[PDB]
Amino acid sequence: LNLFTSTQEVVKEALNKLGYDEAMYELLKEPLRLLKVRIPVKMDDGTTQVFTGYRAQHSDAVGPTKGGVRFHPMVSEDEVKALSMWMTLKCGIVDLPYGGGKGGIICDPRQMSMGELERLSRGYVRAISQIVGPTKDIPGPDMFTNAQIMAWMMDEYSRMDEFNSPGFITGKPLVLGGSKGRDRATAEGVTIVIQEAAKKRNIDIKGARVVIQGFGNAGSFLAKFMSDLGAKVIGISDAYGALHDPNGLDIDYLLDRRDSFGTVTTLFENTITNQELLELDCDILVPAAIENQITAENAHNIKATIVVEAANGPTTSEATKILTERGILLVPDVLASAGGATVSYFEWVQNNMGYYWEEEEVQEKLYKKMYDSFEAVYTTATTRNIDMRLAAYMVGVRRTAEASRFRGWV
Amino acid sequence: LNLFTSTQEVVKEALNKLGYDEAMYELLKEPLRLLKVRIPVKMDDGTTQVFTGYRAQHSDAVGPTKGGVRFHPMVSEDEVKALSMWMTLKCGIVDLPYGGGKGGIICDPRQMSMGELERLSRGYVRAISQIVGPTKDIPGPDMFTNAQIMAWMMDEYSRMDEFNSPGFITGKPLVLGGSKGRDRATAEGVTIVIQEAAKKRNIDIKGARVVIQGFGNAGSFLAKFMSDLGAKVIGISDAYGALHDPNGLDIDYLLDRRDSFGTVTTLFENTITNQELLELDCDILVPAAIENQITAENAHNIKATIVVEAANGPTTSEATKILTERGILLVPDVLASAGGATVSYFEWVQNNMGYYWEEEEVQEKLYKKMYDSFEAVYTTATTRNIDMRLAAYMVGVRRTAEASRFRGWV
Amino acid sequence: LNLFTSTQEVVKEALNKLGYDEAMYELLKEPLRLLKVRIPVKMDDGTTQVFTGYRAQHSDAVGPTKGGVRFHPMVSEDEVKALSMWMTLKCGIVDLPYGGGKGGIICDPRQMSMGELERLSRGYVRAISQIVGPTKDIPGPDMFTNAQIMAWMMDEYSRMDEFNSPGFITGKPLVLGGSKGRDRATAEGVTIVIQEAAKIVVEAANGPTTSEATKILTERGILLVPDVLASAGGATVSYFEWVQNNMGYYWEEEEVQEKLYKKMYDSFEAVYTTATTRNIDMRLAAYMVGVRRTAEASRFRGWV
Ligand SMILES: NC(=O)c1ccc[n+]([C@@H]2O[C@H](COP(=O)([O-])OP(=O)(O)OC[C@H]3O[C@@H](n4cnc5c(N)ncnc54)[C@H](O)[C@@H]3O)[C@@H](O)[C@H]2O)c1
Ligand SMILES: NC(=O)c1ccc[n+]([C@@H]2O[C@H](COP(=O)([O-])OP(=O)(O)OC[C@H]3O[C@@H](n4cnc5c(N)ncnc54)[C@H](O)[C@@H]3O)[C@@H](O)[C@H]2O)c1
Repeated sequence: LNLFTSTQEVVKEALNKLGYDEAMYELLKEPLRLLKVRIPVKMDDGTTQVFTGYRAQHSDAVGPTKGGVRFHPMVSEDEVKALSMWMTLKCGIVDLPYGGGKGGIICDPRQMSMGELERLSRGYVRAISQIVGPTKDIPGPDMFTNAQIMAWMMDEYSRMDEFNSPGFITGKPLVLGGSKGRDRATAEGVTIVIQEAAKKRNIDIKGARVVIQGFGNAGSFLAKFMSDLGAKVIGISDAYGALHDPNGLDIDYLLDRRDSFGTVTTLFENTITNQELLELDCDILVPAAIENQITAENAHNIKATIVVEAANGPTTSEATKILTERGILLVPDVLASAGGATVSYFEWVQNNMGYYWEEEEVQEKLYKKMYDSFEAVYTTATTRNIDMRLAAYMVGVRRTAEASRFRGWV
Repeated sequence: LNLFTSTQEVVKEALNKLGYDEAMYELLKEPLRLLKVRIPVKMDDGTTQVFTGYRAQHSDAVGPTKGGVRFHPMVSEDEVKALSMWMTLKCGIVDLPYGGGKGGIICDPRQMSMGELERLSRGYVRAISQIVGPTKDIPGPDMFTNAQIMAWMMDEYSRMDEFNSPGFITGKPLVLGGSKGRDRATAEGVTIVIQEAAKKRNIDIKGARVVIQGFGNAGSFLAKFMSDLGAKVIGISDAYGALHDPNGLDIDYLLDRRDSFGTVTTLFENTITNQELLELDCDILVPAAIENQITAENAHNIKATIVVEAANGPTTSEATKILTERGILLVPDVLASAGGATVSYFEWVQNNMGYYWEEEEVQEKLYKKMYDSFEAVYTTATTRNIDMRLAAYMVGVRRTAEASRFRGWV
Repeated sequence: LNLFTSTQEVVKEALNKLGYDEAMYELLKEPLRLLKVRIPVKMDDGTTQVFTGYRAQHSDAVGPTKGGVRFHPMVSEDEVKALSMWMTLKCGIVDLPYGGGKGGIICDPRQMSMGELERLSRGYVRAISQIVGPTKDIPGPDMFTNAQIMAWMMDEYSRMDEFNSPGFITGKPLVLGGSKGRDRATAEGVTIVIQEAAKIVVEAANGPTTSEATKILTERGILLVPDVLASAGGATVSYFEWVQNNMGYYWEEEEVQEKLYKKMYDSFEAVYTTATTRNIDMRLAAYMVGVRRTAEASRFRGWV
């Protein structure tokens, strides 16, 4: 179950199918740089608490590295190293001039005050500033970090520099150089990939039977988005149960009666199980709940033409192979959710020029990137007769392998 | 700064204006009981996790205490204490035979399965059963809890009793003794207070000018209600702007353009600002969005005869003094939102009798309870020449202080 | 033939058409608790006779259980089990906060004296008291039991409690907390399903139609009102006696009548709807409305 060694296997199988040699795996199986730091913080009670921080930079062969920072009690070195590698793949799937980066601090932010989080954000930037910046390694928001933390981190970096460096970090508030169209960008990308998968199977959304798992932020918005496309949303589900209407659920009713924590099954008596919801006959199954939802146990039972992953990691390895050889078009999470990294990149470009796009322009620019990435992965999947996940990994890693070779590193 | 100490300040000022001694505040400033439990739960991986739970019972002078149980990572002992005191004030305002209670468990329900939450729910009932029950302390839903969690807790308690105790806990499924007429109880309650405030100012609702700020859950509901009663809803808003039509905005058409975050403004961009929305001349202004919308800078320029808080804290203290000085009838949020507690109470009564009311009967009784509360707070404010928020507080504490004296506790 | 297996298949068909799976039938096909007792009674000639008694509590997922007590030479464990399950269904149809219960003593009341019957009635309450009472299991009259039997069992329970618990047992005399409108109740129930049948065959509560005759009558577009629905006035007024006992407040015949009509009204439009929207006979639609609430409760509470 170890993430990092599992991530290495992803890189190894993709470099190996691309035809690169053992030397190339050895170069890419670990970050080029990993910086571990100890950040003293003056806490609100006057004691100094010392926090462990990490910043991984996987490969900068293609450009500066990119990836967010998370504040979690369970952050580890192996976690940060693995996710920096996943960032490399995410950037390449959508063709950014970026290698993968990642940072983490071991702390419980929910147990710290405003002033403590700011002082820890500043001390983090102080601790790593020698290897980061607009041209080296660009952090961004992640678990338990948000625009205010990006704003403190930017101010600290810019004071050290003696000038404004908004391109240091992405996810900034608008007034600090943030990018319009940033909040919806991941979900909008799932919307493009859904509509692009539908064309590949010549499935008209209007009247198509679609079931989505989950009814929180991702699931609310995806059930509403397909209901307004005229599609029939015959199933939605909760942590507590699921709903099924062969004629299509009244999404606007559920939407109205849901509570602020993504639950709505609870109001209802007639209720079906999540496991039965996944096995419903439908055109588009969209898992938007949680991981390991389609497994070797139900992979032969799901009868959807298209499965777009909105949750992270909802299909297991053996289930992915079972789905592809049943003809099902599986769009992997690492492609479906690439809208967030793409708009991070747009923010950094705006900071480089000093000129800022309108929302309609970011959307236009965001749409083509997704439309183009989907086609790159789909074409690699079908040309090489592989599942779209491995094809996505291959598209994800090949720029870094090509650049590493050209620059003389292998 | 802090909610508990801020809640202590509210109880102190109310008891002071009612005329009690310093002893009465010494009795009421902290809950009579506070139970902190540790709950071990078997997790799905087989390990054991030990969770922290709290149950606060503010004052049982008037009857058993009443209040919900929240499952949140940010639950704290001071928060549970302070909210129990708020439940006393609520139960007082609407004249229930209850005192204030509340619970909380420090967990992240988002990282827990359905089985983990059930076992935690049963372990919490087990851990506090000695001091709660139909006649002692009656819990209910709150943040991250729901009718399924109430069903589990009611089952655990009944198992412990060796007989069915539906009145232990409210928010139950109907098949386990919950109340009809519950789902929109809080929103119906604001609707009653708006109409009753309107008749005080001798305003015909059937042609009145209504401005609502916010267009999510509450704003969308209030707007359709006012639209139906014949009111002209001349303004609505969301986070991105506001719409204005002097003759009525056509709510049914707007409720169809909603995007699942409760946004409608982006589609028009012949839009007015939130600031201007709030100062439009009208009869009934209803801030049903965020907080601190009516402030010292705002309040001199609001033009509504009546302001009904349908969100928590949208009017500041400075602003509250001003609207009272300008002769605007302000309905505080602690009063306008009391319908959820009222219908909680009706579920408990029906449990006591073993007899259950139709939707219509629950509605009739809810109206009379909300009218009587509005009338009681209006008479305290008008008789003492004070603002309605301080009057609401005073009605809310009055019964507990009168009962505490009568039973000899002070 | 055997009432019990016959009733198990009734539950089985209704559960399966409502969509639950086998585990709900496994929970609901036998009672959660069945208590068999031996009651020593002193007879008039100074001898001791020992009697067998049963109490069946089918399911309390919805609330305390409810059903009558019969004194009969042919009382049997299977009869008592099966009849408590019919109580679940009768309560479900009128939408009562009750599960099904039933009890019986194997005895010949006609060959017993008044004194003997009282000493038996008391020994029954003492035998089963640990699992009965106004919040757990509420008995009542049935074959060869009546108000006087109920008064003796109520008095024995109260004595054991050290306080009056009228809510223990229904069919009590008025002066002991019984309900007005009771003697008419079951008859009025039929009188009311007849009247809503207007907007037509109404059964006589024993079980007078065979499986195939209900198939022929329904396929001929003739409306049928099953026994388990039309007889439900008795269970309804029973519930009203309990609620009045819970309050300590007692209604006039007029009000007991208004509330009985409303209940039989809704119970007819629930079975009628269920037969029209699913194109089934009303008897099967009645078993479904009867077992529905108990099924959903067992599911919410975590039992299956
Ligand atoms: N916009 C996107 O598509 C997007 C972006 C980022 C992440 N995600 C992923 O989507 C998933 C949900 O994200 P979110 O913001 O909607 O979360 P959320 O917490 O707001 O909503 C989660 C939903 O999943 C349900 N759920 C939880 N456990 C479940 C279970 N075992 N079975 C079924 N349903 C269950 C919850 O009850 C709720 O309805 C996560 O895996 C996350 O990584 C999606
Ligand atoms: N999850 C939590 O921690 C949490 C916290 C507070 C409340 N809640 C719950 O959330 C629900 C809130 O109901 P609601 O009716 O407020 O719905 P909502 O939050 O779904 O929508 C609120 C509306 O206000 C709008 N809005 C936001 N900022 C605005 C601004 N500055 N000016 C004008 N409009 C603005 C939103 O766009 C939307 O139209 C309640 O159930 C409440 O108990 C949850």
